[PDB]
Amino acid sequence: QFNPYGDNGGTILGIAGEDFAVLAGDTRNITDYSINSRYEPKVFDCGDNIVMSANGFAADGDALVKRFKNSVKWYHFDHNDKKLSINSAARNIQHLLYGKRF
Amino acid sequence: GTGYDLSNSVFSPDGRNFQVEYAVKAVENGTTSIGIKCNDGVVFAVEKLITSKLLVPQKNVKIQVVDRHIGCVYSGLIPDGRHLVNRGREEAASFKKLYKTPIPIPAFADRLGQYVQAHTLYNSVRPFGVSTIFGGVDKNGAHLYMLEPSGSYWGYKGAATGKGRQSAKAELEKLVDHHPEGLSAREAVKQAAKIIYLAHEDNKEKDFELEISWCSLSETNGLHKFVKGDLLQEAIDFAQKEIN
Amino acid sequence: GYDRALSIFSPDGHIFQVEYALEAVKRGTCAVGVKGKNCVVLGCERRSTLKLQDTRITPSKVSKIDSHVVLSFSGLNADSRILIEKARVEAQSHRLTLEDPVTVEYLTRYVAGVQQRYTQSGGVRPFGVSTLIAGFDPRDDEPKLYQTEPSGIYSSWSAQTIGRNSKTVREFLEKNYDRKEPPATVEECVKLTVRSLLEVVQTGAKNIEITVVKPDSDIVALSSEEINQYVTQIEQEKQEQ
Amino acid sequence: MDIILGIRVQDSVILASSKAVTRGISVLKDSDDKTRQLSPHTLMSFAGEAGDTVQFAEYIQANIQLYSIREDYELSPQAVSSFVRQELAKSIRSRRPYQVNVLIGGYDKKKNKPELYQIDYLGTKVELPYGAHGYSGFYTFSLLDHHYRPDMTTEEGLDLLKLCVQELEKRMPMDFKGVIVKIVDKDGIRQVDDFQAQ
Amino acid sequence: FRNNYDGDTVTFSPTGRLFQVEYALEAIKQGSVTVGLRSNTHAVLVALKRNADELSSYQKKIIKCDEHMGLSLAGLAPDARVLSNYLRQQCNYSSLVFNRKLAVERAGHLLCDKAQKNTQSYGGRPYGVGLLIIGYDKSGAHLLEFQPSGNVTELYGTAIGARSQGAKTYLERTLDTFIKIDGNPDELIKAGVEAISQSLRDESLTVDNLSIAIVGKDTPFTIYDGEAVAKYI
Amino acid sequence: GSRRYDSRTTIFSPEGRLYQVEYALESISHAGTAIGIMASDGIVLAAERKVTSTLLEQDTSTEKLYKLNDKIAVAVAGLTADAEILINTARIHAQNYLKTYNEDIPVEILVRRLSDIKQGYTQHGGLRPFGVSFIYAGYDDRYGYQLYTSNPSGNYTGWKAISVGANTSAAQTLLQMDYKDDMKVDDAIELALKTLSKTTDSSALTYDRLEFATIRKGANDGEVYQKIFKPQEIKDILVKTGIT
Amino acid sequence: MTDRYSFSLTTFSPSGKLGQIDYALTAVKQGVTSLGIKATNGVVIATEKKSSSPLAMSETLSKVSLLTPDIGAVYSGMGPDYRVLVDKSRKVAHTSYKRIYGEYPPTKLLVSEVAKIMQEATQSGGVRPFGVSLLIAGHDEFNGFSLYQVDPSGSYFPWKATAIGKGSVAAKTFLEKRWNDELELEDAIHIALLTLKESVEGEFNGDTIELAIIGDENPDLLGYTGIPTDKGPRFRKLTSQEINDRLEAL
Amino acid sequence: AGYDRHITIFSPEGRLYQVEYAFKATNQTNINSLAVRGKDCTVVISQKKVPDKLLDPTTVSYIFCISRTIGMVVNGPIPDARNAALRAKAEAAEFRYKYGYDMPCDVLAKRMANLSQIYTQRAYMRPLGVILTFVSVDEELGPSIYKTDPAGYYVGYKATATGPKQQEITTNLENHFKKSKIDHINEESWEKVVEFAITHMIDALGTEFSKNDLEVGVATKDKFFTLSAENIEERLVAIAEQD
Amino acid sequence: DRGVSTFSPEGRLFQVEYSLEAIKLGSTAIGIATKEGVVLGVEKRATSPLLESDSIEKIVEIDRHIGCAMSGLTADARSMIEHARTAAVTHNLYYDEDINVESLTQSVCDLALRFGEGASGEERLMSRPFGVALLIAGHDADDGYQLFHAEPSGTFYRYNAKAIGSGSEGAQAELLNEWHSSLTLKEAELLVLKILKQVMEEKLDENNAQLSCITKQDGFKIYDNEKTAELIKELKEKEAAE
Repeated sequence: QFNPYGDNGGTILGIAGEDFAVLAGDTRNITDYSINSRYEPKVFDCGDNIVMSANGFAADGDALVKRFKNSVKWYHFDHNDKKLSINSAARNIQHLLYGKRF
Repeated sequence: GTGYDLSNSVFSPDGRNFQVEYAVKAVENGTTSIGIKCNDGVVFAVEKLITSKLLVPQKNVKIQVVDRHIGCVYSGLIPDGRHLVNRGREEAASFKKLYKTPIPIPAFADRLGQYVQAHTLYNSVRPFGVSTIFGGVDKNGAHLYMLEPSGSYWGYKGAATGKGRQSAKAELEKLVDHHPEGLSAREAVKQAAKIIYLAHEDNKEKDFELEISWCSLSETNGLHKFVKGDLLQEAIDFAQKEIN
Repeated sequence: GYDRALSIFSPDGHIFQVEYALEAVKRGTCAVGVKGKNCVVLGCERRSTLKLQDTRITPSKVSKIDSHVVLSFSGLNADSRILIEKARVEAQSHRLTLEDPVTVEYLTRYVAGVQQRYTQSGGVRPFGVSTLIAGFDPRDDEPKLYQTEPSGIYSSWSAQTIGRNSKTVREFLEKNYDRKEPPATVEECVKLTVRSLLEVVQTGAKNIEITVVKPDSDIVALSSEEINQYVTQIEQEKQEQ
Repeated sequence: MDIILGIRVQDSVILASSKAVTRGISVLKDSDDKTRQLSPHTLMSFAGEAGDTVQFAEYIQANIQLYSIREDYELSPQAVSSFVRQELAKSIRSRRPYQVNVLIGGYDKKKNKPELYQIDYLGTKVELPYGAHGYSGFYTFSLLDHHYRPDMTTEEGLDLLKLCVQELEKRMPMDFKGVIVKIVDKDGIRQVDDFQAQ
Repeated sequence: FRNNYDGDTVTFSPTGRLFQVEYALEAIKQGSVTVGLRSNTHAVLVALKRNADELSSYQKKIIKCDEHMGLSLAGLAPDARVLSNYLRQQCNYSSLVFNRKLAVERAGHLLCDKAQKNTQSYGGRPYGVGLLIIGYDKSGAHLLEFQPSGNVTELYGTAIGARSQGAKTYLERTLDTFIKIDGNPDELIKAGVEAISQSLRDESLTVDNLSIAIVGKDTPFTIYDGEAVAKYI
Repeated sequence: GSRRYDSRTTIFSPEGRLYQVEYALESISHAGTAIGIMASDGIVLAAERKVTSTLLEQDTSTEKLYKLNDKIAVAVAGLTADAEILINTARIHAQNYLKTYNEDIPVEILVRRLSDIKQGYTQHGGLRPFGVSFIYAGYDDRYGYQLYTSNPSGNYTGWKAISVGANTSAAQTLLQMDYKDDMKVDDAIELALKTLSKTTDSSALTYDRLEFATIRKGANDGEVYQKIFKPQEIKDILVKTGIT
Repeated sequence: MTDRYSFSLTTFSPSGKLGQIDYALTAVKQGVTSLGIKATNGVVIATEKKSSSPLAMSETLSKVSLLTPDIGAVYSGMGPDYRVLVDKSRKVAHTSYKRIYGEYPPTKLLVSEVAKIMQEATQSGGVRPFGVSLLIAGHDEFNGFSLYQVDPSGSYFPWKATAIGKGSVAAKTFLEKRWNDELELEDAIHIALLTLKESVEGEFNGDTIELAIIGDENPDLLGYTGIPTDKGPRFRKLTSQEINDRLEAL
Repeated sequence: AGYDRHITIFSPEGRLYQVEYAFKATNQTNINSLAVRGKDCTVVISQKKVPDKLLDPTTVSYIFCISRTIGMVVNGPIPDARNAALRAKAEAAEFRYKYGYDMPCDVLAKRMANLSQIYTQRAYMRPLGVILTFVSVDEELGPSIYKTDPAGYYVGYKATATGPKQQEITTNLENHFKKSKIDHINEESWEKVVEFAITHMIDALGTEFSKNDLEVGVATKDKFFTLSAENIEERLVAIAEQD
Repeated sequence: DRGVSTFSPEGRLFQVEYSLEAIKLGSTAIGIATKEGVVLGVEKRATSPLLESDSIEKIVEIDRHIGCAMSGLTADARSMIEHARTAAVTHNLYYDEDINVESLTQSVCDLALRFGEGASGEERLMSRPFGVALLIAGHDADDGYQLFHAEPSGTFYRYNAKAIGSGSEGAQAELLNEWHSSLTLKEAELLVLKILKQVMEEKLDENNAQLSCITKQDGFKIYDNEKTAELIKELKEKEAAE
């Protein structure tokens, strides 16, 4: 039968400093025992000083990041270019994710 | 009594649909446009009034393509024209999807015909404020058509509509008489540029811009294409020369 | 399918269908409500265009929405049924989800909302009805009396009246009701109510019904005699002068 | 399952319902009242699926109260049970059926007679002298088939139930934490607060 | 006459006119003036913000639709919000689905068609606002004029609103000049402010009264208001 | 558009009255008169057949008295066809109730439901109201014998004696004059006939122009019995009461 | 598009009249006469085949239609309205009755269904009433023979005999004179022909008159044999020849 | 009140003006047509008028091939005529699919007549300003002619004519049949039936025809087709060698 | 008749203009914004001495940081308030923050033109425009204290001070002269009370008039009668002082 999910591997890491923060991730993308790419960015700058990575099933990670970036875009459109604070982005991501709870 | 002209699908005591007739007025009040059927294709030309120097030249294109082998030009309310072409495009895409082959001109004409006639069946809609000239090449030749706001259409040897339709028609009739054998795509392009120029006298007040397009089995391979650069100027001159 | 805008603005800024809805209320039998210190009384008049009715079964004017709240009205009878049913349903729904019966203001705010909605929805005319809603909030002893009208507007009153000749009877109440000392008794409250109705009912022992509402779902309607007795004592207060 | 019992004597219907509410390995509550009053003279007990149970009871209660207010009248026990049966019968063929069994005990003020109705989640209704839902019936039907009498007084009915509860507390595998007993008669519904040792 | 044929947008007059559309166009004329002009590297929008009282604000007239597109409105503000929102979505769709920035010419066609639908059907009403669209795409700087009739035109410059005719003649004159203001934004803006002031009469463009927007070669569509426009008054 | 042809059947007049309801009532006032009289041991329903002919089949006819239940019946005054639409839905509502509670439907619940349906055509939908007025005669174990009346507005009331249709004013005055709380079915039967007899717009009151029905609780049984009199039966009761 | 006519086109006027229904009746009045007579052992319905041109084949146009094997209908007024009504009647007899009880509906109930359809065209949104009056004759086991009239309002009434259309007033008067409760089917057919003659201007023969009856079962018109309980339809249209034979005895 | 003339509701006289005005539109094309039945064929003749010189004569027609067996000639404005033709085709194709056999000429006619009756009763639909004449050689009925109008009326004919000068053609045909005493052209070939048709079209209209003034459609067992200018010229020649 | 969304020959929507006329007949409402908060005051205008004036709610809370005052067909305002409350609460659920005052206002105004009998643009099911205008006041981090005027036309203007209702033309004139960038909350209060007193037919007291304010510190609060009574007394005194 058809399985809508796949596993693209990869590992990501985020550490927060007193006045800085880092989000890292290897650039390897895999499927089973083969390498799809040795360099396929997985950590993105989404604007408003926010970096994000959705790791696991890459198609889902890309759709999410893409949807969030667009979210930031509209946040500006609907709230007089206000900056989206990290805490607000987090809650926003929660709704994006829970929107596909099933 | 009266008031038979206030609602779209109403028959007047003499069997007419006055709203369609008023739609025609909007068409006659529009820019002039024509179509000329040649021995293996069709040519489309239209007058583009230069409202002011501010209009970026060559940018506000009026002739529209449907699928890849059909050209459409119209006179009247431009937005209504676009609306009709969008429908034609959906209509052509649907035909190709089911039958594989791109839609035949006659078949396409009726698709636009039925849609336009449909807008004269209810008072919840307004008739189309444009007469449309369109055509192209298909499995068996070239075909030229003109569709009125009533949904009426026929195949033509030559056709014109808009402010200077009479001048144009007069010119087209001459061509028809002096060329029983058939004009050529190359010739038709020039002849079209001339007629647009002649027919521009009924609006000689405002300056204009010429626009031509054609679809010829030999000159364009059966694909609709716009006339640009050298071939365009060469036609513009041929007109400017016979306008004196 | 039908969605014609029936209630719309006119040049002067009026919505005639709502305005004419009020005219249907003015034409309805009179209804009055006065709140005592420990109760609220609702009185209604009984038309006499045709008399030969079966009082047992003929639908009464005061309606219980829940065991602690009642609703009376003036206007189209058929319309009032619709509002009463929706009120009764909302009352049960509220008990079901909030696990507590509705307050009188809540129930009023709901009826009013339904009325307002029918003033700006397509395909429907406003309710030709005005209501008086009274009762006691759960576990409360402070009396409640509210009034709603076709537009959807509502508010509470120490005493109010609606319907034909409500102008007359309101005058009576405005110069007979003291907020300083509200009818401290069920009796003197019912009396002030009957007096107000007599100003317009023109001798009608069978043309005046009354319902007394006390705290904790204590609601009862007076019989002809009980009422007729009040009328009697009233006509004497006059003659004894 | 939970224990839901009912017995109709001479002038009343008595309902006994276990107090335990257990989930998995834990008895979460031991004072649960598995009953809802539908009208001053009609009581309904219920057992079944975790959430469906109360949602159904309260939904029925809401409807009966609505009818009472609208009609300023109290539906007869037979009328209410037919309404409940239809609801269940609709439910059994719906997307997600109500998995609830009920006992409806009511005192018909017009006939001046107590009535006990047993209805399962399929909408199967029957009127009985005594009834039970769940495994309980397996020990109580024959017990009552032996000790029950038509003309019994309310007091005799309570002693009869006590005999039932004792049998259940002896042979049933689960600890249902006793029962709450309610009497439905011409004067309404009252709860026997003293059954923990009657 | 007219009175019998201007009841709704689904009725043609005996001469082939659509009065409801024409009345909508009238809302534009009653609107505050706004101007647009472009060179080969930039496109600028200059708009006069109108205020109710001296205690009220000067209603914004410029809406950003995407990093490369934006517009100015004249007439019913709400209708501009609707149309610009539709434009924001079309720009968005183009990027998300095709990873392509929407061509200003296409944006114009889309708007034309959206407005056209409210002029042939019963129950609806034409939009009552005019729009000037500027943008930089894969073919340079662009300026479009949108009319509620559904007519959209590409120009080097233009103006709409009350007394717009002044600024328009000025641009039709200054043409050969500003069309060459390439690589110099400040000049294009100044040339715009000069065109707009050609429609003044009431007062003079102040700081919280003037609104400017620009987009170009290496300039994402950005809006300047207040202190930001001071250096142009 | 369509708006042009919409009568707006559900709007208020400046006086707060509903046009269509008022006009429907006016229609009803020209309908054959129907009378209802409630006694201690039963109820009587009588109606005058508006318009008749020698060839009209009276044995197979019924235009005014309909059975809704075994305990409820109605007398009609207005459009027969409209009445039939309502009567049928009333019959269904009665059976739904019976299936739900396993008890016959209380008279008022059924009357209220029907009145509510009518009320709707008054507030939404844009349709004309039903041109009908009903007199309901029924029995239930909560109120015993009951008599109700409903009209186009959806309003309903209870009565001891009532009339609908033509000359109700005259009919009511006569009824309010001879009715007495302790009447008996037979007394009522006679009162009903006398009243119709004095209000008829016809020469005489013959049996072929009447429909009669009674709802009694036959002493020799204990249940309620409805009896829609047959032609002959009416002819009889007509002579007995002294109208021959 | 989309029918936006969701309001009634028939409404009450200040006088209480329902205009559209009144007008529909006026259309019925201009229609060709048609009548129906009930005998003790049958019913006959007839009308004139008013051919609109000698080039037209009057047989390809039936004003008398079979609804069920024991029920027939004829009319006066707008022919097209009748045609669609017949289609709908034939179908409602199946959907609302035969497919449920496995037997055709009794005359009164099918008439009731038709009447309902007509009443709805009197109240539903966006329509006008049907411009016709029908005469439906039929037979069913528990009711025997019957004749009904259905008007544009949806109202219907049982008749011993009657006429509708053009000269209905005169025709009815003539029927009241000749009708009695002992008429045999042939007698009614005869009286029917006499009545129809007064309404016909030109030719009066089996080719200009359309007449059918509801009488005994016609096993010969069943189409098969082998089932005792199935004896055939009671509805039978008379042939041109059968009509002429009776005209000579006029 | 005065709107009982804009939509299809009754007038105080029980008339439907919109239907009457629709009938008026059927003559807007000033063309006449007629149909006759042969021994085993059916012929429809219609004047063909092409005034504009800029028109492609081959695309001007009022005869349509609805199905392999049914032909339809229309009297009325072309747009409504094409609306009617498309519907009839769809209806004929669907019938064959659902019922397994070719839709009969009379059934298609009844179907289109019913559709027309509806525009006559529902207010939002206008009647079509056309009269449709259907022809074929039905497998059960033989040569057939069924015509439908804006009233929803339809009937079968022995022969029929339609248009401004319908009456003249009608009486001409009527006289011929009063004479022949039979209800059809007793000819074995359709060519001769077509000749009879055109001959009487000339007598009745008092006009001569060239090969481009007519339009002919013929129906035979299992097929309906239209003639070419040349097939007609050959017909015109034949009739000329008789007069 | 004529569509509910028809343009006049002057380019105006009949229904919206007529809507504005109804708002003119409404009770007066005044709002004043200061760097110390925004004050909202309204004329109760009871129609009979038997009406319990405190049951007149013309000033309502949208959220802790946003308040609202209405004028015109007040029953029409309920769905607007409900929409606003829901928008404010919803925004906080989606973003873990407060909705900006302008954003809240813009949302309320999006409902405005959603009326008609089938306008080709979405599904505007509402037979007529609202017959009430609103004064929306609040505070947010980015733009501080704000006052907006939302009309049935869908347009909303920001004001330093604004008056709507029967006495608006008069009261607006007053506000023009009295308002200045450095008013204190107290001054604004007395100023609202004063102007209401001038336009009101009735003699202003703590029972036929009501005040309220929104401060960043304590949010939206409706002054109880006792508190306003003192402010009234304090006004009478300062007026009589010269």
